[PDB]
Amino acid sequence: SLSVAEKSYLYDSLASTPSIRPDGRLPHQFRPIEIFTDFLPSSNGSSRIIASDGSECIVSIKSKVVDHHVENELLQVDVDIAGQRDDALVVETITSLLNKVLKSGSGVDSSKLQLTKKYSFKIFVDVLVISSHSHPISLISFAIYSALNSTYLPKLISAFDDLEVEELPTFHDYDMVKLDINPPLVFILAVVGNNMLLDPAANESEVANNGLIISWSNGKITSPIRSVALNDSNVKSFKPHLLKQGLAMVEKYAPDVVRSLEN
Amino acid sequence: RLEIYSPEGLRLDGRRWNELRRFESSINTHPHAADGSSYMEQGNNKIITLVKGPKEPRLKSQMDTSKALLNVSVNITKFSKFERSKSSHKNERRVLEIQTSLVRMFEKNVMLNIYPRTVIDIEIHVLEQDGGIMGSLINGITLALIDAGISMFDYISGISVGLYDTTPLLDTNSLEENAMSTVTLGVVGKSEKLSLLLVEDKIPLDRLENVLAIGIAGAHRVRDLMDEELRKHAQKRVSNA
Amino acid sequence: AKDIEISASESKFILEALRQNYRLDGRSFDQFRDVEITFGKEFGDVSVKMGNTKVHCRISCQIAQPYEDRPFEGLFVISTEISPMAGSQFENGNITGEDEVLCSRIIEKSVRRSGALDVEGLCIVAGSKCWAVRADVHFLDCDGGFIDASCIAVMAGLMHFKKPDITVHGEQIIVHPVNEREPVPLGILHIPICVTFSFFNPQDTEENIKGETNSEISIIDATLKEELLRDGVLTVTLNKNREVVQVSKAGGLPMDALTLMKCCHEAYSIIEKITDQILQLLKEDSEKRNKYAAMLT
Amino acid sequence: DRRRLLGPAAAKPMAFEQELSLHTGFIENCNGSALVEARSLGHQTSLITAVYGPRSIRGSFTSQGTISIQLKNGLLEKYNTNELKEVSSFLMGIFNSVVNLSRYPKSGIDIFVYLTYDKDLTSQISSLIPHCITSITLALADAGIELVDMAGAGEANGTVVSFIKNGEEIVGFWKDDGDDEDLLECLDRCKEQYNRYRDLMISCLMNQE
Amino acid sequence: RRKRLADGLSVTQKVFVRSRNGGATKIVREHYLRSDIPCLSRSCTKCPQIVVPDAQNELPKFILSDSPLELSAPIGKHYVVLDTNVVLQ
Amino acid sequence: DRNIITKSLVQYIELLPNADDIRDSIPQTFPEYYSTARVMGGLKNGVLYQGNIQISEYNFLEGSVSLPRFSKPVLIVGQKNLNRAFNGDQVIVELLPQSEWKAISDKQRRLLAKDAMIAQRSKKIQPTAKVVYIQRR
Repeated sequence: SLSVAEKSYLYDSLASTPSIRPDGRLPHQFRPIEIFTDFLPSSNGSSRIIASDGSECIVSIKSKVVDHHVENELLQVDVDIAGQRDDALVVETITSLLNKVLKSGSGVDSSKLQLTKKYSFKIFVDVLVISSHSHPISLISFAIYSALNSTYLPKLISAFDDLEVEELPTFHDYDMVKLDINPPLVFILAVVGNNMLLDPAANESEVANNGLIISWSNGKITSPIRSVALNDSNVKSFKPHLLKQGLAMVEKYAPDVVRSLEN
Repeated sequence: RLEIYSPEGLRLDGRRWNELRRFESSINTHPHAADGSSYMEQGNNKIITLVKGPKEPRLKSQMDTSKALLNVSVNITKFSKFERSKSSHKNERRVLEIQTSLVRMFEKNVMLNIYPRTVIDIEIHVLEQDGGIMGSLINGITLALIDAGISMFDYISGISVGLYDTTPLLDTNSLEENAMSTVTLGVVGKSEKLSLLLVEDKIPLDRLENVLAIGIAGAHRVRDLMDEELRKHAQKRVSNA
Repeated sequence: AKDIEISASESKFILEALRQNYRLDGRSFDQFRDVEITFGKEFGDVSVKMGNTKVHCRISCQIAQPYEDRPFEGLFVISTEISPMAGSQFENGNITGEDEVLCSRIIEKSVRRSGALDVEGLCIVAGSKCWAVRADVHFLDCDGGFIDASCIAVMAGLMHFKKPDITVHGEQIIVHPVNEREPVPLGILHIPICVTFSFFNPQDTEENIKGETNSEISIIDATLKEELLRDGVLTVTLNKNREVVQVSKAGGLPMDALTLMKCCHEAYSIIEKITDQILQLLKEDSEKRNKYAAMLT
Repeated sequence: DRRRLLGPAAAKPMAFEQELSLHTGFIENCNGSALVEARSLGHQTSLITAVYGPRSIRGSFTSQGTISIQLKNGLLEKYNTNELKEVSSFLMGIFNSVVNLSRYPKSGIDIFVYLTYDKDLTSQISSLIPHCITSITLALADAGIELVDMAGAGEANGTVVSFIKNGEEIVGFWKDDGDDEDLLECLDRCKEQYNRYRDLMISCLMNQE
Repeated sequence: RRKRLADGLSVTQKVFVRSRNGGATKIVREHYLRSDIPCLSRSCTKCPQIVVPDAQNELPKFILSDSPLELSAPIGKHYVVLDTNVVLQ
Repeated sequence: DRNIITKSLVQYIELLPNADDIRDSIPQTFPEYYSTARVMGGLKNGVLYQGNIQISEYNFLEGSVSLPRFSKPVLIVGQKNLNRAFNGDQVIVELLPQSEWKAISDKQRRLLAKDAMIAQRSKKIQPTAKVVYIQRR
């Protein structure tokens, strides 16, 4: 909650040439984060992200063996946000977007989940947001990206061709195989006048004119793209040249973010 | 068909009949999200507790002019066991029973009458679960409440005891809880008075006092560990600041 | 309003009478109320009276399908919904409140989880057809102790019920009319009975927590006036084989463990007498029905 | 279900360019309504929308109005809850930019859309978005709610774009699947559809007085 | 990675995969390591100083003989430790 | 199998003073049995069947196995069709083609099982089987 004078001051600062952010960041600069992985021994993979303003997210990865003819989608995401109802609009919108970005053909290599000519692994992604102060789409995306690159799966040791004669799948009791799937990343941008901002803060979201959601995968922009309202009292229309600017910005500065999440 | 208690006096994980599991706790883990917080590890259990308040009530209906209102919320995740849960546990009768039991336990211990016209909220997240979860919940709530600087009379400690034929076993895990009946206790301070007593399966009438005594001694040891951790944290906090 | 108001004079008077070993209705601290049980015309229709508390129960069954996970068992469910008939302090639809949830859980653990009913005898065809049994409890008038009255009523109704005889004819089944082939009863493995205790503090909280003496007070089967002023409550379920079916003390006033064991030992003498009374009443009802049927020949 | 008659538990379900027409104000117990009906070679759609408000709202004082949008199936249940709610959120984002919400303190506006008819005469929910926008605009104008401009939309190869100010501004952008390098063509095609829809909407408002 | 807890008592982790009828599940267990396991030999004089009673308060008994069977040179006075296949067959 | 004084069972026995009294107690083309995974897969799909086997002393080249899905026992005929099996063993059987009944895919074997079920009632041709796995001995 901000007053009229605060909002006017902040908007005058942000919508200037050059733009002035309240903490002095550059238009493309991110804030520091802390990453932990592999701290839930009962899961195939896990991660925890802590933001500088107190935001925190926890991700768990679990698997199951299914018949990949009856089963159509091998990736499923479930989202829980503390303080919100299970049928809240924002929760279901985020769930839908995250299931769309990890669909079968999106840049996610689902051929690595196949065991035997009949069966496959199905991956369950569980997300729990402990504390948040703005739209937590990119934080959840970063946590999912971190957790999926440190996941291990059971190793099959019982035949591969079972079209004619089928045997129950059987797995080695100690060894596991690292999953080398290619996960995407999701970015959120803010529109303040004629400027574009990367990784906006809570107070910057209260004065923004509009927002954009852009997906990224292995060097290219990916299909799920949306316009989103970050507030309800200042949302307005924008000219078409700001969309191209945002796409170019994501294309230019995405590779640096990838190197920050390595290991 | 397994050797729950071997003729040599050893359990399946290598413990003896009167030994606790590994006990680790942390205080002030979420400074930016709550007034008081704690992180509890008891064996393979992992619990996060947050305490918010005392603060202004959300609605004018939930206001009391003589004392504060206390609320407890418990969230059990779908990935807390080996097998993923099919549906949510938010509105089950078991969870509501747990929340009511915790509220009624801690109503008598917290001095709610010195915070009129306020509300205190407790939110709990269970990440991993390996038996004896109620005692862990009690211990986490106690630690988080003390970390928030809220007045109370004494500690409350939780413990679980299983009865295997004629042998009492202290601080059981998931394997033992699926093969015998268990008792859960809540003990106040260093006395013999019980705040909670919970028996859910059959137990012979002439075998309950011994179980109660064993559990009381175990809870005293648990209280000692919690007090030592709290004193160490306070010493570190005051030494430099 | 929906709030029951108690003045300071009434609270002081009742507590001071408890200090002098007095109860308003003239019972002693360890005396249980008298129980009256009446059977209706149909099987499974029972009325239970405990002083001023009145409870009614009904048992019924029908054909259903077994669960996929458990294809060798039938279905059993218990419903206890309260209405403003028993008192204007009760809401019509309220199954989430604290006391209702606690009562439902205690009854479920005492009856259905303990395996007092043989659900494997409810299976007709393994994996496809079974019996589904219901117990409906109606609360008519509240003077305290719904849990004990409900437990007694449910057990008596289950022991009074009879279901129609059936036969398997190839793929389908035939349900015979009652006037043809003599309906059959259910199998009962044990008879659990609940007892409730109430605790009062005649001192302050400091004496209860840091004091050396243990001067707390315990009474059995409190009335409505008594249970509105209590500090704690305990429920214990037992059977005649000296088994503790369940124990529930969910917070409240802290109590010394020896006193709790003494309460558990006092409950057994009551449950024995209650079990004998129920068995005798059932036997007398059966004899009356047989005599009338013989006289109607 | 204690409130519905759903029948026996063991039963199983049986297993086996565009020309428009616009009309407003035909529902008696609401404030505004519209009927949109579009036909082409290989598709046919009918829609009904209704507006309730401004009305009283529960809670504390608010200085500006609040908008709620509800989408419902019709005849055939062809969509599930999650996608309908996502489309509702997108529409609410669009219409928070065109309604003069500062004019309606401590009040609410509720909008209902019924998906009556949709038949294939010869990626499926995206092509339905423009007609929803047209219907909501018409119903809001019929009910007498203040709008800064007339909002329309167009669809081209899985991309939906909504325009105001004669196609010089964007109030909504949606993109699923499709080609990654096709952005200018989609914008041109969507704007071309938007201009025709805007002409038809203005004619409908001006004629049916 | 093991941790020393209180009295020379350490704990580790035990992870394996269970194969049911078509399913794969990983199991995590905790594993405690002690330092009071007696050799149970009647000739020993330092193990009887580390034993503790059981739940029924009974001390362990020492069984193995102090003068076992003597073979020829160069072994003499031996004990026998068995193997899985020898026991099974 | 293959410091520490390591000796095999034979080597250790010869060191004993009474080796000659206990040395005789030392522990001493049929088709191969199917693998456990193969047997379990066949059992789950309904291809393979399990039951007791009874063999009489008058004829050692024939046996009978009772199966829940069949009204009458299935015959097993042959010195090779009967694997190395004793009386009262728990075995796993597999049906034989109609061209071998007494006077390579799961769907075909289900069809064969249906044929055997429909031929048991009246047709005077007895379906035959063979042993591919020993469950208990």
